[PDB]
Amino acid sequence: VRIEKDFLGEKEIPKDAYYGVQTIRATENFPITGYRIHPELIKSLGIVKKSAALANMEVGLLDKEVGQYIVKAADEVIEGKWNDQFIVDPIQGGAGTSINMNANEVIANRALELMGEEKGNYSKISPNSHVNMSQSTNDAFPTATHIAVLSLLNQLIETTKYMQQEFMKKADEFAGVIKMGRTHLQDAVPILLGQEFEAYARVIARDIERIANTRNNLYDINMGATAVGTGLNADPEYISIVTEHLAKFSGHPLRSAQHLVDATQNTDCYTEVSSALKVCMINMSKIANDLRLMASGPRAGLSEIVLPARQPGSSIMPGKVNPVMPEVMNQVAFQVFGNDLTITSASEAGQFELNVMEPVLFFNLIQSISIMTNVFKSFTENCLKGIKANEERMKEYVEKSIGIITAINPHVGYETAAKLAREAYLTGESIRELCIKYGVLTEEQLNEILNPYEMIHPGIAG
Amino acid sequence: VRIEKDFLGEKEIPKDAYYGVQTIRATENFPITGYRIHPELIKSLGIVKKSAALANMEVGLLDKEVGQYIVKAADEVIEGKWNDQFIVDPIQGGAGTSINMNANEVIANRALELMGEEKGNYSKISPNSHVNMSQSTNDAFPTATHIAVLSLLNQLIETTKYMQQEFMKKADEFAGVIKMGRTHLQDAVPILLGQEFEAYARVIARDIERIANTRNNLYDINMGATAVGTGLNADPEYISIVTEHLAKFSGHPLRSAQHLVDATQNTDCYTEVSSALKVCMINMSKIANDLRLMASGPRAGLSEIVLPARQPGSSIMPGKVNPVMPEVMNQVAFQVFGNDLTITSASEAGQFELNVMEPVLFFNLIQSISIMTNVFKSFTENCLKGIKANEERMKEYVEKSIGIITAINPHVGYETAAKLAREAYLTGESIRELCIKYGVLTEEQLNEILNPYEMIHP
Amino acid sequence: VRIEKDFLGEKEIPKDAYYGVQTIRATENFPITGYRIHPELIKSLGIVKKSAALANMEVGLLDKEVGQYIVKAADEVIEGKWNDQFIVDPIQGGAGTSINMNANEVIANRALELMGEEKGNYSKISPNSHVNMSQSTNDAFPTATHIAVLSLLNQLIETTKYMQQEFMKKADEFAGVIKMGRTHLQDAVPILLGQEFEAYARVIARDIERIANTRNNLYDINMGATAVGTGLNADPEYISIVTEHLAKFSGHPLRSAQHLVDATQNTDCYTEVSSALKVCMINMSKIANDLRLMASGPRAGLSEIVLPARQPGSSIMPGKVNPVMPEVMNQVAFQVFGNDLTITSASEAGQFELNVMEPVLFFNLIQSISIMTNVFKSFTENCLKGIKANEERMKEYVEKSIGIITAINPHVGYETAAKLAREAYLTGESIRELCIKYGVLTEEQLNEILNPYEMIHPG
Amino acid sequence: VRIEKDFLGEKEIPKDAYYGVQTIRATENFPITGYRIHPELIKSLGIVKKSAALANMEVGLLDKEVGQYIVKAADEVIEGKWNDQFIVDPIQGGAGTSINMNANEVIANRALELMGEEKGNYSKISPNSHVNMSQSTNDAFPTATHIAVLSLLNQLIETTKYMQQEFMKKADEFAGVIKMGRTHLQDAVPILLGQEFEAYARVIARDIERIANTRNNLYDINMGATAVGTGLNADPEYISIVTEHLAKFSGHPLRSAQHLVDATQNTDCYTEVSSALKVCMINMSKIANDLRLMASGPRAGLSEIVLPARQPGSSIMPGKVNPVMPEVMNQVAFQVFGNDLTITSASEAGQFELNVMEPVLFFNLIQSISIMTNVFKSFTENCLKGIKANEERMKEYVEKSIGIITAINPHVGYETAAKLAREAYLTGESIRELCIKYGVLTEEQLNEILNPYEMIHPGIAG
Ligand SMILES: N[C@@H](CC(=O)O)C(=O)O
Ligand SMILES: [Ca+2]
Ligand SMILES: [Ca+2]
Repeated sequence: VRIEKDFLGEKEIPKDAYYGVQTIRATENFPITGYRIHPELIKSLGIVKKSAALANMEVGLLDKEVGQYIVKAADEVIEGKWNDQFIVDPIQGGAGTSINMNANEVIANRALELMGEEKGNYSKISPNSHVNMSQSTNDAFPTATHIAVLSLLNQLIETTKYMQQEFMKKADEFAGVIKMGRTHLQDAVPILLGQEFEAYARVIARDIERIANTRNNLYDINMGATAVGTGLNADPEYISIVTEHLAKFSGHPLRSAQHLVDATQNTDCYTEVSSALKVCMINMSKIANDLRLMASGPRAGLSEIVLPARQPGSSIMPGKVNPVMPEVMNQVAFQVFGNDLTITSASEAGQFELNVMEPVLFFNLIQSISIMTNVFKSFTENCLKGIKANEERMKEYVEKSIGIITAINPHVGYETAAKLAREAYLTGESIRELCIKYGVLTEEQLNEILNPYEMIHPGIAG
Repeated sequence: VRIEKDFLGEKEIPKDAYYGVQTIRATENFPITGYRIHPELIKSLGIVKKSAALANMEVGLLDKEVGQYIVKAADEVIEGKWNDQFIVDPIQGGAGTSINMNANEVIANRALELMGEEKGNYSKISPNSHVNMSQSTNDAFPTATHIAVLSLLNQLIETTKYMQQEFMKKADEFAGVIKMGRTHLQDAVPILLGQEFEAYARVIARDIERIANTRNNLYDINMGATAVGTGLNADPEYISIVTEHLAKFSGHPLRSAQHLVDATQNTDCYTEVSSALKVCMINMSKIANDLRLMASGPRAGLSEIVLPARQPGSSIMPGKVNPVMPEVMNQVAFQVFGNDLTITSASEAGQFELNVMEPVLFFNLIQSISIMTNVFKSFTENCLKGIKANEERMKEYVEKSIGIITAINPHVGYETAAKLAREAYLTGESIRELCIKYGVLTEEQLNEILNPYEMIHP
Repeated sequence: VRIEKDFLGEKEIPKDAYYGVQTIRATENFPITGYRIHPELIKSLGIVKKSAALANMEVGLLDKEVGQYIVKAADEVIEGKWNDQFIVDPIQGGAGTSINMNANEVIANRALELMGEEKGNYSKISPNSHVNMSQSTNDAFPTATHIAVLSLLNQLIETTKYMQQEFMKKADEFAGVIKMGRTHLQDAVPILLGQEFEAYARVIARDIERIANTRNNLYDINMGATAVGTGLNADPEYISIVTEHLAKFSGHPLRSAQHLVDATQNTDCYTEVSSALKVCMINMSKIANDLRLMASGPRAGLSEIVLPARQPGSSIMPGKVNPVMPEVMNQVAFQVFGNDLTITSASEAGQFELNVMEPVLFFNLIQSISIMTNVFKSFTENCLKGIKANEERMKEYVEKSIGIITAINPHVGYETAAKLAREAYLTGESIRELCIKYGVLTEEQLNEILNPYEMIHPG
Repeated sequence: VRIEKDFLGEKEIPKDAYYGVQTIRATENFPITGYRIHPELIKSLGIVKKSAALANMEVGLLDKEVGQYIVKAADEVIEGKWNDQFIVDPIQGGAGTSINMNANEVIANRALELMGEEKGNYSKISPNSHVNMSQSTNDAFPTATHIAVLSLLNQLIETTKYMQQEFMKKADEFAGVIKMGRTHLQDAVPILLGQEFEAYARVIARDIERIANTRNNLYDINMGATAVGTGLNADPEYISIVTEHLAKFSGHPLRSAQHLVDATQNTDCYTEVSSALKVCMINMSKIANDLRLMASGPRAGLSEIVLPARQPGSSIMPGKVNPVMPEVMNQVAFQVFGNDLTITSASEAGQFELNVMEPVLFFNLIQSISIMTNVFKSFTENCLKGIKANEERMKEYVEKSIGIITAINPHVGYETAAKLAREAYLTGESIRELCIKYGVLTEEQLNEILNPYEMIHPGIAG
């Protein structure tokens, strides 16, 4: 063990620990969810602390001898070698101070270990004085979050792109598959299954566009703002140097916000992302709702498509296969919706120079990106690639519908077309049967008029 | 045209009008929605103003000669005679102050007209000094709201009880109608259409209970609170008497809240009501969603039930009958959900002694109650009562299903039961026909195992 | 008092009414809010019908003698001459069918009267056969809504730009007004009032940017899609013409969507507009919360700014000036939040080829735009432009604060700073006086260090 | 390593693991959040499994040799020996089948071990045939949830009660502490600080009542419903016995639902709970907001109250004391708001005989209860108990206010009071001074009129 003194007393800390009293105190204050910060935030925090230490040495404010061990220690953090050391709740008071301090202590303590000194020897390397030099909670924390969110978003985009491409392949596969379109859930007129799947592919391409556009406002960073955005006693050179580093290491084209009070007190950039992610899930949920309807059956549903069986569906009926993959998509949607409200509430709660509610906001926005990425990947691997169409059954729906009379009409004139439809609806005979029965059209004439393609695309009938 | 002057200058009030300059300024400040306060709120404002006058006269604060006409004028407001004079926007700043003054001005000017004086002569009858005597915005305004919400709630309750009884009628009507149950939208085991409709009746019964129970907290009013809850300078007798009058004239069992500061600054009683409304609409929405699935077709859908046609259809497209009635239920549900968020955000916005965000809160609360009352009524009279079942289509689903097999499962044993299940998926044939030819159970045993009452009860 | 027979029986339509039984039926079916659709939507419906009449005539589908009057009648609808005649509820089932038919019936009957026949003679001019020719509910309705939203949106942008400029004018006005920054509602370091205001103007600048970019997806219309987006029996030339007519008479650069089925069944374009509106109101509500705090008092509060009085206050309680304008701002913000959830649930509700929940979504979308426009306008003219500062008050928050030691810190070393702050917090003595007390800095140097600009900019 | 089997194929499974093929499949299908279901749900599933086994033996449906061991294995789940073994994501497709099978497999495998048989040997103890006998996912899963929710709800109520009473103590401690009331954030008339705190106590007490009242509907369980609520094949003796065991081991007054179809397909009882949780956090958030304002300062805020410091401040900023405890309450409030929307959305998506969105729902409902319990406890312990009043500073606010003229008014007549009020406002002088300077009341007369109690309570002037 080891001891450290705080304004609240002393704490017995395990020797193997790299956190200190501040982190433990945050543990006592906020035992809220029992979760830890997402590893991408940890890696981002490492980047910030590596960038600050580096920039600080260059302008001679941090001693070159101790700064090198801070850098080396930050790199290990960036590698994810110290994730277990980050113990503070993502839902916490103090506006991210504990998260920042958690990084500061773990970085100072590894830096100390690497130069043969002892953990807790803060007179030599200080979590506050060296590791946190030139920076405030209110710049280090948000900056880390922009990096983390950006990195996570790029991922989402790649995975959403792959899913959208796979939606496009099914449209090609189903390009010629004819079915009944439905409106109000009531039979309408012929549609192609491939047109429904292209419709899914296009809304997603659009989702990809909106999500990507939200990265721009995240690129503006507030490093060098000090407490309130005024940059009081900040060195303009530290600023331009630390941003240049942060951009390189993170691999994002970060820019230093033009007005740092603006970048320090406003949280619109975050609500922008959530909104785009919400719109996306809305569309995904709807698509998932269609897939579950098309897979309904096997006998008292619609049975248009077959989903790859992904686990036994019933614990007392060995047979039936539920659409579990689309089901989990729906549940992620409802999650993202709920997260969006929490983010909306947190953003509006900002006061004067700081929004103290960012911890809960950042936990929800990170959660949404991650869980969307996750279901997206899983759903495309385990469902979307293997979806198969029941072409024969969907064809039978077409031959038996009243809707085909819409393609037949212009060839037969309005009066008789309506009498054929009325007769077919009431007797349960197909329109074809009646057209041939009353000698109104031939078997050959109807075969050309009921062409799957001409029925589902514009064009003058004659 | 007449002249009233203001700390912002002169405004001309049309001679036909009973509002004064204060109300006009409200208009210019808050031209937000173009809507006007609910007629039930107007009545309630009247009740509040009449109860107040009567108390102030009894306790000798209001001159008996002027108060007599104030009461008379307030009574006309209660009676709906002056609805068009209430012109301020339900979405407004000033924490309802404009609403209060709108009632005050109208009642002042009508009282003056009644005693042969000139409208606008606030020397003789003042909107603040008389009509608002012993009152604050912060008691009169929430008190009328409590009264109005309560009255609207009781009307919702009666409408919902009626609707619930019409569901339970349909449950009895479909008591013996067998159909295939669906979980995950995947065929399960048989169920009775009447059983689903009982499920509906029962969930609604629970909604009625939840809704009615939210009334109790509204019965506590803050009349007499003055600005914050302290009641500075108020007569304890004025408080005692005005509460009595408020209950008598409103027909609600109102109670003077036990801690006036609590009643003046907290707004939990409205969120409690909105929550119960929201829960009800969730259930309603789910039910409407089902209704629309059951009516889907007539060839490429489930076609289990028929809903009365409420659209003119198409003469080219017979059989297409859109479920417009459940559709409107869904959209009301979606509004209520939204209304509830607005109510929540407005409630959390309270600060110290007053929650000034009440004007938007109340407008949304009132909207919710009102719009559910209206769909509940229209849905009931134009859809629910007339729903018919397609018995053959449904019976046909049972006979041609695999699910039928868990019902004749320990009559043949598990031996040739998986032979009867792994072949019934293969051949695409019914299980009734695979029992009369194999010989494991003959016609007479299949006759009662597949009874519309046998396989749907433990 | 005319008579019209419905598949449900005879209804008596008033002498001077231009609607018909179909509209009346919607009235019976859906007496939900007692509201009417927005006039811009009425105007946009008229544009849809006028464009359709012109295309149908050119393409040879509509008789030109009859069509000539349909156009005339539609123009009157556009000029807003028949807003009274649009009586259906914006919360309605049937996926906008009755809104469409309300337009169809009004235009038919007014066309009839223009050509001197009796209203209701739908053998001559049919709401269905003529006024709704080559159209479905499922393309005419959305296209009207797209045009209506876009017009309203352009007003909102114009209004928001104005408000944003007035914020920027206030930032320049206050550019030299020193005050104490607060984080966690706790005294922090000094900040200019002008800087806070610049932060309001820039967030609104971004809101405008966001809101404006949402117009693009709305430009893609589905006119010609017919029932499901297949365009079954549709003449491509009709589709092509009607689109170009819609762009011209609406003022928007409308384009025929690339995939009509997609355009017919997806609703992402509306939630996109909603989301951007919601984000704007979050920022506006936050700003109004600050204004209300800044104006608190006048004795037991922050009392940093004076808002123009807008509510009459009592002679007996002067000083009490309630910030009603930011208050209304806050409530429109709350309104928009809930509208946005309604919009989300409506959109998620879509099934297969059509989302039937659009009326409640469109009602909500239009409300949001409409109430934002009106509250921005009133707030700008009745609060923002007339804001004043209490310079002296804020100036002495700074002088009397501990926070100011941050500006002094690197000039006197960290250790002396902490000794000075400690005495400051103990005795109440100003940090300025303490430095002179101990001769650690001269009056000269305090004037250079505690300079308003010097404390609030990098260095 | 080991090899297992189900209706879809084979999987490899670690030898030390107690879960099986069906669980491991779910981990592949739903790698969504990386969270695990709540301890209390694991406990409750054990109660379901133990009760059903006991009921199956007494009916002569389950072999007593094998059944004896299932019970013993189930008790160890109840004691929490095997939590590490429940690995399925709380956000999952299949409507809880995975959570149900996770328990079924863990219990079967441990039951085998106990009787000296091999793990995975389902020929001897089947997770489907033995452990899940007579029950479905669609009763076992929601029944374990009702029980779990009830036990967490009882704990919350208890903690909330404790909090409320601490607020009541504060109200008493501050009963005579005079301050200025504010409406619109503008100065109004005097109020007692304790009158405010009492108003906080009373809204919480109503919250307790609401939350507690949501329990009634959760007492009705659907055990014996099989797949759809029809109790197909299920034996009336079993239902009666199992219902009786569930109540005894759960400690709750559980009842068999009157209409099992209703209880199987309806979800109102969960949204009812969520709603009560939301209303509460609305109130809690407001109180927190008032607290953070009251704590504002120390020189440019309101400085009405002092919160126990829970955060080390720098020696450069003494007196800056961030209200970290109320801040976390606010963020928990926003979390709960979001969770309620997720819950509304999931409950709405029910279809026919089952709502398959229960997993995301249940996860958010358990999250809301738990995180409220946790902040409530921490907040009272690390903030509420230690709040002190700035009596002096608040008295000064009262004396320098304009609103005291409302008390003085009746003793003076309207017009003299008005004049004094206006002159006090414009000159910045105290109403008290102007009263003497002009001789409208004496020093002693004013001390009578400005009595802290008589100003903040109803009563005629004289
Ligand atoms: N959730 C399954 C039942 C089960 O797994 O026991 C179904 O309803 O299909
Ligand atoms: Ca029938
Ligand atoms: Ca000035």
